[PDB]
Amino acid sequence: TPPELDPNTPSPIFGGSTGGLLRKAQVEEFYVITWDSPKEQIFEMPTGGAAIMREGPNLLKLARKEQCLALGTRLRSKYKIKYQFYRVFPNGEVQYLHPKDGVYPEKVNAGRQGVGQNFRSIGKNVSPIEVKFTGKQPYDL
Amino acid sequence: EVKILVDRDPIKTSFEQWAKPGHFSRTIAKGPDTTTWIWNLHADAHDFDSHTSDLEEISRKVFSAHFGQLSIIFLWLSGMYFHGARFSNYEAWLNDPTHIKPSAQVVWPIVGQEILNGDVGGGFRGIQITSGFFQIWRASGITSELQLYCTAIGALVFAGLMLFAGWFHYHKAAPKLAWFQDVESMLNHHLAGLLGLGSLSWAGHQVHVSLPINQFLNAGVDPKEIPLPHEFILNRDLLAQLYPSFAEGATPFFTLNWSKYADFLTFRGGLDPLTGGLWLTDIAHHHLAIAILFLIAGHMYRTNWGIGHGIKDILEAHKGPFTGQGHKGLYEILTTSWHAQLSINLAMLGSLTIVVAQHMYSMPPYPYLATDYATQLSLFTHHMWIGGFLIVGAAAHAAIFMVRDYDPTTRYNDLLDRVLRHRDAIISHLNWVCIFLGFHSFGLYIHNDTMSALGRPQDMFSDTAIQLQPVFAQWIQNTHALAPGTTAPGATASTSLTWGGGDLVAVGGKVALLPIPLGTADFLVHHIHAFTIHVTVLILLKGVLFARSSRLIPDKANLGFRFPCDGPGRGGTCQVSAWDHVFLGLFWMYNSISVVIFHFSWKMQSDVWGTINDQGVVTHITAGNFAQSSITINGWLRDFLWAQASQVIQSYGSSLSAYGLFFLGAHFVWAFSLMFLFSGRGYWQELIESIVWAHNKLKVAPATQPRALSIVQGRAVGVTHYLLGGIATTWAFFLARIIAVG
Amino acid sequence: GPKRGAKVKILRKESYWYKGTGSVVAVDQDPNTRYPVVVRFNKVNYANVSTNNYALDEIQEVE
Amino acid sequence: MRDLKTYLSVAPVVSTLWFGALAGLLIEINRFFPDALIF
Amino acid sequence: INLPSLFVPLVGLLFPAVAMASLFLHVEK
Amino acid sequence: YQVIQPINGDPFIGSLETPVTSSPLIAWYLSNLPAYRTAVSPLLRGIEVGLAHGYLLVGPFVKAGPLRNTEIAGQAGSLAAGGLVVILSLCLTIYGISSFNEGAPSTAPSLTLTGRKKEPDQLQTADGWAKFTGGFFFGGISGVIWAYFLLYV
Amino acid sequence: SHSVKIYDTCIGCTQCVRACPTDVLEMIPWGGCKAKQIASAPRTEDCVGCKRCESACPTDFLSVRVYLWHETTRSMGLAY
Amino acid sequence: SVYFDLEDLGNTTGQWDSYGSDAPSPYNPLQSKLFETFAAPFTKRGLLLKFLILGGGSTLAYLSATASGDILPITRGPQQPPKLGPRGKI
Ligand code: CLA
Ligand code: CLA
Ligand code: CLA
Ligand code: CLA
Ligand code: CLA
Ligand code: CLA
Repeated sequence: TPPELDPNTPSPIFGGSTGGLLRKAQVEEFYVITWDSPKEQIFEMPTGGAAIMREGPNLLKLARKEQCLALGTRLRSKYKIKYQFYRVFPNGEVQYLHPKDGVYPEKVNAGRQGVGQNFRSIGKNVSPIEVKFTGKQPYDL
Repeated sequence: EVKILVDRDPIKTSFEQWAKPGHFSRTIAKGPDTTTWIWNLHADAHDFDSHTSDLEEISRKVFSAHFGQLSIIFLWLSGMYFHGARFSNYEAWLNDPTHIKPSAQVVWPIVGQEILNGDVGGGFRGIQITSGFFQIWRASGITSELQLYCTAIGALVFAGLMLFAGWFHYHKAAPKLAWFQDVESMLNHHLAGLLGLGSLSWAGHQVHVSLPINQFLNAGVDPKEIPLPHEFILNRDLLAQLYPSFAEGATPFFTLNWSKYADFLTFRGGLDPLTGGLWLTDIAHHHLAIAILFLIAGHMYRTNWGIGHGIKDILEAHKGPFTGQGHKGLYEILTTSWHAQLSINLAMLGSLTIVVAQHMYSMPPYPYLATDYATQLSLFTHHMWIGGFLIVGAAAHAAIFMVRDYDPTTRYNDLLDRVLRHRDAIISHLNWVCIFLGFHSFGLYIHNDTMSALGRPQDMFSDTAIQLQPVFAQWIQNTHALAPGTTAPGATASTSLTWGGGDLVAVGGKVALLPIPLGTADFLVHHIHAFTIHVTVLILLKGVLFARSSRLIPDKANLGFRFPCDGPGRGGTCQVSAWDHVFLGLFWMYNSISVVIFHFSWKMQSDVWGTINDQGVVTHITAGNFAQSSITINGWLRDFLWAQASQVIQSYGSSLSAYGLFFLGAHFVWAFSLMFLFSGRGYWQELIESIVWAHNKLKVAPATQPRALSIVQGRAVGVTHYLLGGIATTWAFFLARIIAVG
Repeated sequence: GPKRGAKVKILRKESYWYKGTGSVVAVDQDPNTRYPVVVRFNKVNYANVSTNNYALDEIQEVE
Repeated sequence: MRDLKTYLSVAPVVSTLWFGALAGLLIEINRFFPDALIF
Repeated sequence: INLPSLFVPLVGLLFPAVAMASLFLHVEK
Repeated sequence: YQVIQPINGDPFIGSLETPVTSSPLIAWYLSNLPAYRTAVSPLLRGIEVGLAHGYLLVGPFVKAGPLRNTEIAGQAGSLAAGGLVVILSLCLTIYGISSFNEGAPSTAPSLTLTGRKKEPDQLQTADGWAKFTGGFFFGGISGVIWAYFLLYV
Repeated sequence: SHSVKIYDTCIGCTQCVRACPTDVLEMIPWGGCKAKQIASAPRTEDCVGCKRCESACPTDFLSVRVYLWHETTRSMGLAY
Repeated sequence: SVYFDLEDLGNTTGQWDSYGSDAPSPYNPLQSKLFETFAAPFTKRGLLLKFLILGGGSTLAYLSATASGDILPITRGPQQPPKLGPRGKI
């Protein structure tokens, strides 16, 4: 399945705060979260203060991914509304982040390959002396 | 339509809930699996918000709770009066206030504690009290132990009535939410009925009982020989002998010839030379005027008739270009959230207790109070502490509102939102001003210490080197001293002797009050005060403004008001909760108040208190060393702490020995807090694992699994023992010092 | 494996109830289940949990 | 009444009464046999 | 007293300046 | 009408537009400061900045220093001011060496408030910062000397 | 970045995944437990190391483990 | 009415010059030449660093080694007779 496209949709109503983007957005990376609201309504900003989401498509730029998943969590939990978010680099490149494969990570979905899964109980990790002078950790085996 | 709204029998009265610990919480009611349960039971006992979502039930709970508190206080007053009647030297003290030490506690003779019953005078052996009850009782016109007994009985009765009122207004007739929400009516009744009629009727007691009996006492007549208070009401001839105005009855009052009442309603100011206290005539007039003011003030808000303001209207009327909607929405917030109210009221009540401390030192309202240095020092310190604590509480509950009750989707306010939108600027600015203040106050002290150590006193900041005069405060002093002649013609003297100009009031050979000089040292300490207060504000305000979210923790609000952290991630997020900000703010409040009470103690012992010789030679307790000694940390270390701790450290074998014991005990508890503050519960849990093993080996392991305290409780225990320790230390120090050299 | 309600000793070293005894609730018959032996304990762990899954070599039927 | 008795049997009340009784005992003993340094 | 007037400001002012600048540049690279 | 608005219209950039931040008087004032002369040689900027700073620096050293009450007050104070000028020049120098590589281009903004492109400040380059520091040293010492002259000669 | 590992004592209650504030974990098909699923950590570059996941895990001992490792601007939770 | 543009990431992230003015040099041309010729030696950061360190150290050493007794009490030395120690020790 192909990821969601990212157009220029209007941003929520807000008078502006001091909790928004900084130089990190300019030099390193920032983030963008989009959602579709049934009506105009008030929501609390992750960066502090109250804003108004418009009806239809909404696009909000945040400084951290955690802020994005926080806002999105509040959207899905309180306003019963689906959301997505991407990471954006200064060169213009956009990386689709969440939800990765179109399905929320809470519920299982075929197609996902395991990462960092050790097929052994945690107590069966080797002692540090077993990995001395190697680059390996007892949990990397 | 403001009216009496009440539900009948909301809760059945039964001991069934008494036999079920933690009934208020579904979690705690299930019982203990670990020992943690126990602590929780006490931690959430009065957190009614975590009990129910219903604002009404919470409101009822707080109402009856308040009744319980008032009951306790009445029982306390009852105790004080009863001990003043049965176990004291009060009458003897009345006979000779200047050479008898106030005592109203005696100890039983076991294990040698009998030594605590010291020679307080009046042919009595006991513990010298510093609460100041004797001067109050003298001011109220009380002369016998019988009257104290009667007041005790009255207070006990009132305790019963308050308790019954609690039970009644919780179990039998519990007010509706609309009733509690009638804020216009509550404000009216509290302004006019409580304060107004309070000071009015008190002015009644003062004019009919206090003034005459005190006039007699001051005349010198034996207390037993003084006419009983009821006689001054029955026989107007006596009052007429004392104040001829009463010969014309209440006629000059209604005929607007108020000038005729200048006999007992004066406006002299200053202090009565033969008592060292404010003029009781001035006090009676004060309470009368205050009564009028509050009485008319209690008719401001609209209730059941057209006249009167609406709070919401006044709020919604105030909105500017900088603030947009202004104070709109605040009425709804302040009529649905107990925590916001508690915040405001704690801040203001604390501030009030502070102003009470200052005003009571500088304008002694009770007879023979200013020369009872022990009592004055005690009162100042006490009320200062109470104030600081209440203020920190204001921060706590502000934050608690911020987490639990704030909801911008249903109860929005523009001012709060705008505050939240530039919180970074506010906190950063407070930060900077704190660093600046710290440098330019403490740095002056370190500068002085260094110059003094290097043999360069001419390079210090002092009155004899680089001067830093409190010009503004000096100007205010001069202005207030010259006021009686210019801007307050009807006033005879100044409102306080402490102003830059004036004479000197002494009683019984001791200095009551004199003009307080302000120099470089005072500039220094005042800026220290500004610094410490600013830091405390920084911590607390940062705590409440970032209680909901930060760039670090975007969803902090969901973690609650009180939680240890959000893990070692993000570099480490310990103490991010607003509760932890209350926790740090407590330490800083302790710091500030400590340096404040040290300031008061040293200044009073150095430039004010002391004995006065004939021809006017004043010898102060520490001989005016403040101006030269308080400009270095070493000066406080040696001339204040080291020098004055003498009395406490050699108090053994005397009646003041309990203060030595408490000195050591407080030091101990203080150090003991550091174990909790410096450590963490993981270590303690593992140690507990080993000990539990040992208990299992001998079949004595408890079913309620021994658990280390939570992180938060570790912090709470820490700060509690820290405060108790430090404060009790300064307590013992102060009391032993001032009782021995006073 | 052991029966239901059987008193077993815990052999998993990293367990809160290691070297202690618990009671068997149910054993999963699915051979793909890595830890079938469901055990319940008299005392809760540091996570307020009173039940845990173990393998056949992590329990020892005793009495 | 049974509930009240149960309440009186709760840990803090039991402790107050027990340590109250102990305090009374030790006090009276130290009043009758005072200044004991031996035995 | 001759040498100390030379060596003291040398070790107390010049040396720590040189060292701090050097370490700064080293750590920033 | 309202007074406070989002920074340059963007409500999600971490700042606000107030009379303090953006009003004609302050804007004109700051834009005419040697630091914001974004189109002129950093050398001259450095000369101005250093001149002003050394000049002000002479003041507090002379009156507050250890030799304030001696016939050798001005010499001592001015010398100390020159010393701080040297030290700050050293600070500026190491800042330049550490922050900018000789190859790296300007890190200054390349846009205006309106959003049009413009030539980035050459103050944020290695050569530019080196020139600025030279100017701060020259102008600094010169300012100290000038102030000392006005005060004691 | 921090390191996050899942062990086969996992019973797939999904509690850890819905506890992560930065979307690091997810559930994948598996046959080792009745829930027919196991946790996984494909996005530890966004991991901050708060350990909410570990606090959410029911198993004894933990089936999810977070070893704080190399420190980055994302793992430090910085927004500047 | 939007604030997101991939082609213009500059305006998107507020990378603006708030107070930088494109105005030409307002300075004195003669003074400009004066400074551009006389302040030039200090515009090489390595050479400037070496000069400030070595020169600064040299100056400090000069004023230190030749400090008068009327300025520094440490160079003037003791002028009063020495006092005896606590236990009759020199
Ligand atoms: C806060 C107020 C207060 C405080 C701090 C004190 C403190 C004191 N009083 Mg005072 N007293 C007070 C109010 C107070 N009193 C009031 C309002 C009255 C009028 C009734 C009195 C009448 C009074 C008298 C006549 C005497 C004192 C005495 C004393 C001293 C010794 C107390 C003692 O050993 O009791 C005795 C100890 C006990 C009774 C211990 C029993 C505790 C039980 C076992 C606890 C059980 C728990 C249970 C829940 C509590 C009962 C609840 C009840 C509803 C059933 C002590 C300084 C004595 C004194 O000063 O001698 C020189 C003394 O003779 N008091
Ligand atoms: C006298 C008979 C009586 C009986 C049988 C009850 C029974 C009940 N009350 Mg009621 N109530 C009463 C009188 C009574 N009350 C009085 C006199 C008041 C006014 C204070 C109230 C006001 C009131 C409120 C506000 C609430 C109750 C509640 C309850 C129910 C649960 C309370 C409980 O079990 O904890 C028993 C509590 C204790 C055993 C502790 C007593 C705490 C004392 C009073 C505080 C003062 C102690 C003081 C600080 C001493 C410390 C000394 C030193 C160690 C520091 C229970 C049905 C609660 C309820 O219904 O919840 C749904 C509830 O919220 N009552
Ligand atoms: C105006 C009075 C007032 C009232 C009605 C409240 C009410 C409340 N506070 Mg607040 N608060 C206040 C003032 C007040 N506070 C002040 C002055 C401070 C500064 C210290 C605070 C700081 C504060 C914090 C940090 C917290 C609260 C919390 C609460 C809530 C739970 C309280 C509870 O159940 O604890 C039960 C009561 C106790 C456990 C009492 C024990 C306290 C110590 C151990 C006693 C100190 C020792 C004593 C001085 C001497 C001991 C002698 C001897 C026994 C050794 C409750 C709504 C809590 C909350 O969660 O709110 C939602 C919370 O976390 N308050
Ligand atoms: C190694 C131990 C040691 C210590 C603690 C001191 C301490 C002192 N020396 Mg002495 N010095 C030492 C060895 C030491 N010296 C030796 C071996 C010589 C013979 C070369 C000298 C020659 C000397 C002279 C001529 C003078 C001092 C002076 C002083 C005083 C001022 C500091 C100073 O400027 O000296 C500077 C010290 C040197 C130039 C010699 C040290 C060179 C060695 C070989 C290298 C040291 C590197 C060091 C370990 C690095 C540490 C920093 C690093 C960890 C970051 C100070 C009390 C001054 C004084 O007495 O004023 C009253 C002074 O005028 N020292
Ligand atoms: C440990 C090494 C060290 C040494 C040798 C000195 C020496 C001195 N300090 Mg101290 N100082 C130090 C560390 C040191 N400081 C530290 C660590 C602190 C912070 C705690 C201070 C805080 C301090 C203050 C606040 C003051 C001093 C002052 C002084 C001067 C004494 C006053 C005087 O009458 O001189 C006579 C001084 C003059 C006549 C003017 C000096 C002009 C200098 C010599 C020109 C040097 C120029 C050159 C470019 C310096 C570059 C050095 C760099 C490249 C390494 C003296 C030169 C006083 C001062 O500087 O007076 C101006 C002074 O007010 N110091
Ligand atoms: C933090 C408080 C503080 C203050 C105000 C002072 C002040 C002073 N110290 Mg002291 N000193 C301090 C702490 C302080 N010290 C501490 C903690 C120590 C122990 C380490 C010392 C150790 C020490 C020594 C050994 C000596 C001094 C000396 C001095 C004097 C000269 C200092 C100097 O030459 O600096 C230069 C001054 C400046 C560079 C001023 C800069 C600040 C300006 C005003 C900033 C302006 C910003 C502006 C208002 C913002 C708006 C800008 C806009 C208008 C454009 C001066 C009175 C010397 C002396 O002899 O005193 C008599 C001296 O020998 N100090």
